[PDB]
Amino acid sequence: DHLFKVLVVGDAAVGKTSLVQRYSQDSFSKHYKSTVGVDFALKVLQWSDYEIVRLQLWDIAGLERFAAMTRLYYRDASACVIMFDVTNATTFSNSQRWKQDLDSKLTLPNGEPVPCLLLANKCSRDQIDRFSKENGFTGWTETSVKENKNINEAMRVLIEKMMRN
Amino acid sequence: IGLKTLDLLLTSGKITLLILDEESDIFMLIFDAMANDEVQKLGCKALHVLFERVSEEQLTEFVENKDYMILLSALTNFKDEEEIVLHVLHCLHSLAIPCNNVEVLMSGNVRCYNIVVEAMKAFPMSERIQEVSCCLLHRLTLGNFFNILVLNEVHEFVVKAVQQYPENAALQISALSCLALLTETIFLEDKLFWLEACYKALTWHRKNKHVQEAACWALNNLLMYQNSLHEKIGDEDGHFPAHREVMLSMLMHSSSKEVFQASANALSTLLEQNVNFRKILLSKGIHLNVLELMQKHIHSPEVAESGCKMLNHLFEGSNTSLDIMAAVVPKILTVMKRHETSLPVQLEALRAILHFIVEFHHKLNMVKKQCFKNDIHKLVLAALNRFIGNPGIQKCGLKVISSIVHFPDALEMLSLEGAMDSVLHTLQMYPDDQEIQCLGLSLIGYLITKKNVFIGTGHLLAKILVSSLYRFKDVAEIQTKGFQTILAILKLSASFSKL
Amino acid sequence: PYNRMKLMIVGNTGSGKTTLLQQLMKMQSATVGIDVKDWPIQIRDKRKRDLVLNVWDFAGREEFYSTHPHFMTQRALYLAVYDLSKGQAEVDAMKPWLFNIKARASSSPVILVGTHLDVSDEKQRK
Ligand SMILES: Nc1nc2c(ncn2[C@@H]2O[C@H](COP(=O)(O)OP(=O)(O)O)[C@@H](O)[C@H]2O)c(=O)[nH]1
Repeated sequence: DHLFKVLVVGDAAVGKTSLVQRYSQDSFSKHYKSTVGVDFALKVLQWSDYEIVRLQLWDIAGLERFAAMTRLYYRDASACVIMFDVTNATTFSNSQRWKQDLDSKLTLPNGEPVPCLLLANKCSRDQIDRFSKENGFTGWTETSVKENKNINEAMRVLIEKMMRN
Repeated sequence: IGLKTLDLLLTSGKITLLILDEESDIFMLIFDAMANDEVQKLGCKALHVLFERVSEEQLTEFVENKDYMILLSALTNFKDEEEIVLHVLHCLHSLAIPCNNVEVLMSGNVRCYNIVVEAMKAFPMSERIQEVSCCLLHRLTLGNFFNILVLNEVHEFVVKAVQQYPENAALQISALSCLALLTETIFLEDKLFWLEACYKALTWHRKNKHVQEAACWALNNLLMYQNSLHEKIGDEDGHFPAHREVMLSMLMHSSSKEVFQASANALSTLLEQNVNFRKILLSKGIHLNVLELMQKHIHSPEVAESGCKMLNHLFEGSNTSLDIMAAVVPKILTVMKRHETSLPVQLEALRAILHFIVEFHHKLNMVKKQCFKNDIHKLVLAALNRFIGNPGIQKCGLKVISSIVHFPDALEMLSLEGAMDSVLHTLQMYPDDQEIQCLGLSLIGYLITKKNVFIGTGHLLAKILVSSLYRFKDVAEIQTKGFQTILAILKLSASFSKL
Repeated sequence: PYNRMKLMIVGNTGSGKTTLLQQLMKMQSATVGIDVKDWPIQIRDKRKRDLVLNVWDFAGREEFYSTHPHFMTQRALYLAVYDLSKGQAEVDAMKPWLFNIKARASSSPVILVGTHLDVSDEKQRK
């Protein structure tokens, strides 16, 4: 039995709740709306026999991007994911801003930054390759929120990467 | 000019201690200074700055003299003067710190009328004056708060103050704490604005522990005394989404036990109010989460009690899986074991265990064996044996044992621990209660062994059985259980019939 | 260090013990039993540590004399207020007090403060 907390960050109106409802409540696409406040979801994964892991997904509201991101959101947080809409370079710049803020406001018992996943929602991989190699993130994966084509494999890879540490 | 120079000098700091260590009685100087109106305001009312350090008895003498002088001068000159009224009120705040002086300040309810008038007229749209007066309101709360009309007036004033200045932490803490205490007082329209203020307090002050604790305490106490608006909270439009805010506050400030207690009590009252919120918090993953929080906070009994109350009100009326059982029951067992003397913690843990305990068969057998290996029987027997009062824990313990007995391995450990003597003693001390008698009479036949009636000795058994059956002769269930128990006993030894 | 001491004021009735205590420290029909008070004396100089004299104003009427020696102890200072308007019999009247003071506290300061001198003559004083 183990507990982990994953913080989902990104821009606004980019389906931040879409990925977490597809991953936990098994709902894809649907109407896209704005997130009033921080919301929570529970995921249960049977990664190994007699070893059950629980995941708490926190999908932080991106409306307060200019606001000072409180360290209490990231306090005791174990893992993170960055999700950006692939139809705007402004979303890419926002994801850069979130990654920089996280690198400025995160700590670990070992001191190394928590694993990060660059998720391209609502699917130009060559353009993203430069930042994939430059930012030093754990991995990069594209997916579509409406189709849920690659969310499961990406999250499984992220959980395995976390359990490697 | 002397007062002005003294006031600007005392802003430097590290000199007020030197001034108080003088010999010319600067206190008496300021008292003798005051009908100038410009004076006293000129004095800068640094009496409050001095009242920061004045020693309580010296402060009480200061209280008689200052109440007289300040009340008269302040009322006139300051009814016309924001600074004078503010300074007099904050000096009264510094003066009212000792617990003995509150009755002095309420000798003729002059302080209450003064603060009410100041809130009404002195500061219609002023922040610092309202903050000081509201701090007075919070400080002036005790067992002597049965001032009905004054209570209504001050409640209206503080509520108006919250809706007119919700962006500062000076008001929200004191206002919401006094608001909770006074709503507990008076409740023996308003609710919409009250929860609006509470929701704004939770949302706009997420980083301040005290504001969140006070606001969720106010929400809890209001919902406790007002159950009609349980449907007025929710994610649907027209309802304040306070449940997520309470959870978020609890999680950000898990290091603080006070916010945990207040938030857990608040959402426990909310869950008891309406059952629709249950199975939604479970979907949010809070049960094992609050279990982890109690694991972090184990040195205190209040945090464990509040968490057990949350579990009791969260898992009521629902059925979980074996994984949830294996993840929940050991934590509650550890919490009960570490806290063996606290009556509320034991009662809440027993209630939670009772409400939660009752391919697939093998897994459940494994869960039962793990629970048995966690020394559940010893803990529950110790809890219900050491604490012979508070019959509720007795009912919970008998129910838990009744659920325990039909486990695969229950009989041997139950007999070794000596549960039978505990059951017999419980029946002896509670002759008149019905549920205890029914549960005990059903249980006795279940845990009876040949050792308990060895060599024909079983007189307390017969005495208790006959007494229980005779006292409740018309209750069909009690008689049925008693006669089944008697037949079970006779199946072992026939000599018992003689007894 | 502990700056605390008991001060005892004794004498016959009408001597002026209560009035003397009021004058020094700052409806006196009688002082029934013993009046216990605390005298906070912080000398104006900060060098002198603040004393708290435990004042025990004793009765003057003879009905209370039986229980007085139980509360007379060492580690205390004694006053001996004697009226001057009465004449010279006050000296005789204070002998029982001095006897009990000596019996209970052999080594303790004794101060004899003749009061009500505003009416007394110098021959009586001598
Ligand atoms: N002769 C005289 N007596 C005074 C004067 N002022 C006060 N007294 C009396 O002195 C008494 C105090 O003596 P005290 O030792 O307290 O007597 P006790 O109360 O009987 O033990 C008071 O009861 C006063 O009535 C004064 O100016 N002249």
